[PDB]
Amino acid sequence: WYGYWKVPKRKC
Amino acid sequence: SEQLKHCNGILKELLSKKHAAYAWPFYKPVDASALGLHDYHDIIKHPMDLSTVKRKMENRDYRDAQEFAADVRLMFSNCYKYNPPDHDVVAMARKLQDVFEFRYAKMPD
Ligand SMILES: [N]
Repeated sequence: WYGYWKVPKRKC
Repeated sequence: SEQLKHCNGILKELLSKKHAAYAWPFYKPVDASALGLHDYHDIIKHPMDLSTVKRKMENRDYRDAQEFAADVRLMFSNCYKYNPPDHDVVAMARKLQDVFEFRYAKMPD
């Protein structure tokens, strides 16, 4: 939701 | 055609700042290598994304609204196929597809 992944696809 | 103008309007909305918090993973083709998704193209045989839908709309590649809708739903189906349902991208896909389906259902006669 903030425009990037913390972990791709899995975690915003 | 009138129906394709409605489709273009939906597409504009899907790409607009209003929905950017959850639409952005769909703006460009999935870059599987960059995201570390090295099985993506073994699982997804027909990638689709909003920039491709935009290019096809601009080049008048869609013969009718049904062809446009099939690409948009293919995009979402690929996301549901590749990603487990509890992953955040799926929650984002569902929110964006809600926007799509409710407006697509208003297709002028
Ligand atoms: N996240």
